[PDB]
Amino acid sequence: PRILNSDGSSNITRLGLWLDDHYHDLLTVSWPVFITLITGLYLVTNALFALAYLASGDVIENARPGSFTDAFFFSVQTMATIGYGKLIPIGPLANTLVTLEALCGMLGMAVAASLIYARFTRPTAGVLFSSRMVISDFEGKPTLMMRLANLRIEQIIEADVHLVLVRSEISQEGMVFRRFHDLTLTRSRSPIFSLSWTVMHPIDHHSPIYGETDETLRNSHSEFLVLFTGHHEAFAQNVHARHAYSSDEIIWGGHFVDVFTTLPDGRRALDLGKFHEIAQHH
Amino acid sequence: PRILNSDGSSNITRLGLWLDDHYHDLLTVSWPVFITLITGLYLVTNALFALAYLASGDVIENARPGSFTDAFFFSVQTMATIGYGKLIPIGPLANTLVTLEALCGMLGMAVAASLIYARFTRPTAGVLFSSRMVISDFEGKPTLMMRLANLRIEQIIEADVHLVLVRSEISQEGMVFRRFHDLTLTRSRSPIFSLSWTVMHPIDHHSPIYGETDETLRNSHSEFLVLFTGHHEAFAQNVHARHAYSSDEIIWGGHFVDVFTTLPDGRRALDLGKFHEIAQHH
Amino acid sequence: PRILNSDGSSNITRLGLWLDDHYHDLLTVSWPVFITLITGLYLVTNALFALAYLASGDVIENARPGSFTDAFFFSVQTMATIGYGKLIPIGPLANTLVTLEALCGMLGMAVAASLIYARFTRPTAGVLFSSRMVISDFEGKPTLMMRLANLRIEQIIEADVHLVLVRSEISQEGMVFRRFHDLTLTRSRSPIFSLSWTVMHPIDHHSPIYGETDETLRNSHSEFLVLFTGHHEAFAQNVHARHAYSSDEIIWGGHFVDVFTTLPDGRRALDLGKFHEIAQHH
Amino acid sequence: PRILNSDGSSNITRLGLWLDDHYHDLLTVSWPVFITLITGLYLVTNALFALAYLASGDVIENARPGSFTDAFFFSVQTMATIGYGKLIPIGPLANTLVTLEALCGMLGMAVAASLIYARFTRPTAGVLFSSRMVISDFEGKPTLMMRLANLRIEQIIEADVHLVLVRSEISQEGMVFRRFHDLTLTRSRSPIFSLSWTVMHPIDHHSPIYGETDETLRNSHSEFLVLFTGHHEAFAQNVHARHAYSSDEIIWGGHFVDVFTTLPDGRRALDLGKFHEIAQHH
Ligand SMILES: CCCCCCCC
Ligand SMILES: CCCCCCCC
Ligand SMILES: CCCCCCCC
Ligand SMILES: CCCCCCCC
Ligand SMILES: [K+]
Ligand SMILES: [K+]
Ligand SMILES: [K+]
Ligand SMILES: [K+]
Ligand SMILES: [K+]
Ligand SMILES: [K+]
Ligand SMILES: [K+]
Ligand SMILES: [K+]
Ligand SMILES: [K+]
Ligand SMILES: [K+]
Ligand SMILES: [K+]
Ligand SMILES: [K+]
Ligand SMILES: [K+]
Repeated sequence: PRILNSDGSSNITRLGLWLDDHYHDLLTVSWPVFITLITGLYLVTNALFALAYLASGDVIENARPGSFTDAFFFSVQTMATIGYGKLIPIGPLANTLVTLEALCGMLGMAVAASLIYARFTRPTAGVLFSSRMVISDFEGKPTLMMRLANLRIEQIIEADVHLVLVRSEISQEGMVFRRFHDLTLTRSRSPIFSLSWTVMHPIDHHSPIYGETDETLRNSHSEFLVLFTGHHEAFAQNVHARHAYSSDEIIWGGHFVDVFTTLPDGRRALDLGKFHEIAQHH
Repeated sequence: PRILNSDGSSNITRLGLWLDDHYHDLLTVSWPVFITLITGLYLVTNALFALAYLASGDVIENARPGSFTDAFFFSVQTMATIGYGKLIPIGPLANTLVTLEALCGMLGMAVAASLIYARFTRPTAGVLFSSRMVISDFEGKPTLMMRLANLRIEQIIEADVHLVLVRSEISQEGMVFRRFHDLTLTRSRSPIFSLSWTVMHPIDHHSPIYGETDETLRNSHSEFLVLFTGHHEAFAQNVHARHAYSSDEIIWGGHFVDVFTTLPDGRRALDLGKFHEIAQHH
Repeated sequence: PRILNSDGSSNITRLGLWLDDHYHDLLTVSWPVFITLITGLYLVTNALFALAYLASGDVIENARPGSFTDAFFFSVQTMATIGYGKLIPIGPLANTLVTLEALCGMLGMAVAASLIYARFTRPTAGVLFSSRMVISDFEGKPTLMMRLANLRIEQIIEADVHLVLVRSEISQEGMVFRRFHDLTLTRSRSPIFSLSWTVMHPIDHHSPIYGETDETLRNSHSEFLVLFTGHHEAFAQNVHARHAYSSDEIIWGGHFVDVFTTLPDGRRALDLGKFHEIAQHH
Repeated sequence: PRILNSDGSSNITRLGLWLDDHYHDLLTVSWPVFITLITGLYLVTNALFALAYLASGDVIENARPGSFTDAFFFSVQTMATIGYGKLIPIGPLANTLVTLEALCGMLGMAVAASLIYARFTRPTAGVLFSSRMVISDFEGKPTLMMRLANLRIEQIIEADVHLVLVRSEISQEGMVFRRFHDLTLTRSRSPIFSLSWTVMHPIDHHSPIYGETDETLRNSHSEFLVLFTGHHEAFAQNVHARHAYSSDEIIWGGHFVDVFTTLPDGRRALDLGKFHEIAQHH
């Protein structure tokens, strides 16, 4: 059983300990649930105002007296500011409620618009993670590697990547805890990430996986968490992406196949079909 | 008397030295005060325009001449853009004021909407601080600890924590000042904060609390300030949270009870009911 | 003649080398100029549409034929979406222009609103700089100092300060250039800036002002640039503030008077009236 | 053939591997294509509603029965909330569709406004890169240099620059890959970038171009990538700019001509006409 999902999530059941977190909930519900809630408020509030018009007499011209249907659509046409002409307020009481309803609709529209904007303008990084990792020799040291690819043409600037080892360990006192280890990389910052980025961790005497083998990583239930962050030119916003690997997904001795190929014309090309391809010696 | 409140605020009375800070004030007033101010401008400006229509003659059809009530609701129906039909401008003077009023309402609506958005889209971190701290041995050193918990399912990426010692000290010259000490942590950056995070400060010869005891921390009036910062996936915005501890809230020899429990099914679980539980030896 | 103004600006005349920078210009013009430009577009575009209605015949009911005045206010009432009733489109040509005008007004309103929001939501740090600096002994070293004060109750988190020396220097080749020197501080990051922050630069053998005197700083035309940055809780946005000092504004041997005073009640207080006070020995 | 364009882009053909990326596409299409798509939805949705009114009978007063033209403009006047008066809904079915259409238009307007804002508020850094680089002696070491200029009066705070060497290299195993080298600079952070900034890389034993010549940089196909980032006061947003140089654009022995000149009045001036001027010895 893996403690981190492939997408970077945690696979832990939350035991624990309708308006205490209203701003969060309105942003995280699905769009159908969101559109439903907005429609609800839109109707409930109109009904309320419709009842406020009947509670002061027949103050709506060309409206069947005491008819809720005719009063509702007058509220609709008032809150929306359509103002057809047939239905119109008469009497100082109705005109004051109209004044209030218009204010209430503007304030509610601004809140709904704020939430729509906040939900809609959530960019995705468009970054692809290698399905596996590898441990092969690079510059004379065994090196843990994975790689990233930009699925869009627009570039990502000040791109950062963080490679975390997650394994169970035993302290000097004998306490069995789960520790996170920041793994030093040859390059943790790519100022302009455009195409493909091979991320490397030299396994030297300082590495927390020095001397480890395929077996020891399983016994410690080792996992590898990857976080990517950058500023996407397409959106002019920051983006991020997360991924996680299990020890079973490290191909020892593997080499990532070059995704850069030379066309017959001499043009340098990027073939992402080889992105997950790994060469093994037998 | 504590100099920092539990929530991270300062407990200092500001001796010191209605429009000099209008943007700040409009964002910091309570919602009832905010809604009240907006309603005020909404009525005052309409009244002003209503008086601008009477100051040019009876230029409102179906409106009692010189009646402010009928002129006000015409301004309302004009600023809001309802445009029922009974009340309508007549004469080039009224139609020019209508043109101005519509412009004034759009500009005011945009400012009101900007403020609403700015006030509404203020996410909260949803982070829980341990009620106490502890000082127990970890990896062979006495270690100061507290811990954090994410009260939501959505993860927080690039989470940072900063642990500051605040105590009165005496310089070589004899000046008694209050100094802030950044306390080095085993982990100050958690790339993906999902569940629980135990923060640790090894008390070695470099620590500003090396050799200190429960008594010395009180005599120096020592306090501990904690700041948390991260990027919350739920909101796609940054969040932060602050907390402060007094020396009286350090449980020497204490150990935080594990909040990770193993269910009978083998599923890993998170029980936040034990989050504030601390084990003491007697 | 000083090369940096007290507010951090540069005092250099730009020799150099109406729509090439439209987004910048619309954000930087004064509000009167901005409101004027928006009003302009609002009238010009309405006039244009008014001429588009006459160029297709008398397609406006209750409108004097060929009258521009009556056609303009119909465009106003259409672009604003008031729709009184007297003036109404007749014929497929007018109704198509109405359809276009409504689209054009919505698109223009969205751009105007975007600019209003972008201009309006520009918070100010509310930070006060000490009028002078000082060089006195602290912890056994001559230390350059200034201090900052938060003029608001809301706190600023992850506050950074940067102290830059700016002076003319001569390279080994003999080139006379103006170099910026980052001055190391005892604390460059205050995780929670609430009240007052004394910023200190120990003048040791590593400092670029080691061995300098009041005279040498003038001969080199030394200046000191200060930048402050933080995340203001009042606005939930980042803020910054800049200041610059001349050598003539360093009080050698000076000590900033404590702004923290003890009231008779035992409450700790902050008296910003002493913020610019400096003690000198004679 | 150069692998990086002068503007920092990559010159690689993407081989690869209409709604899968809708938010990205709507932000990256040209304004004519964007305005066209918005106009499309604006008409298609109105047509749909127009057909929803005919599919329930002649429920539009003063509208030719079964006429799509008259029903379309009623939808327009309803979605836009103009509400002239001639065309008006009759029957509970039409008034319910009107209620729905108004809701649909508000929701669509909010999405369109969000996209407009997101597209419009994309500031440009206004930064100028030197057309060439140089390698001359500075402080006793051969130093690689280029420089930047602020084309606007407003200052940029916390300005960062990153200089990356890009060249083909051979690992100990014999693998021919393209490596990025972060080049250490005398100053990588300018807290307040106002005028001109000469960026310098001392070529010492640590530099990856130590011992290299004009010939060796070509044989390795060396290129130099520059990224600039800062917070622009004009916009209160972050900005960035990228540039790339080829080995053919390094002027060995060159010196950038001083852009700071002394006027006859003693005022310090900035002449950006000399910004690309470089002095060579013969
Ligand atoms: C002030 C509300 C008027 C129309 C909607 C705009 C809200 C963002
Ligand atoms: C330009 C104002 C029209 C309606 C309100 C939108 C302001 C955000
Ligand atoms: C889509 C424009 C309708 C009203 C103004 C809202 C623009 C932010
Ligand atoms: C809620 C929509 C009403 C008018 C347009 C405002 C959308 C930002
Ligand atoms: K409205
Ligand atoms: K209307
Ligand atoms: K009407
Ligand atoms: K909006
Ligand atoms: K907005
Ligand atoms: K409006
Ligand atoms: K808005
Ligand atoms: K409108
Ligand atoms: K807005
Ligand atoms: K509308
Ligand atoms: K309207
Ligand atoms: K409207
Ligand atoms: K908007």
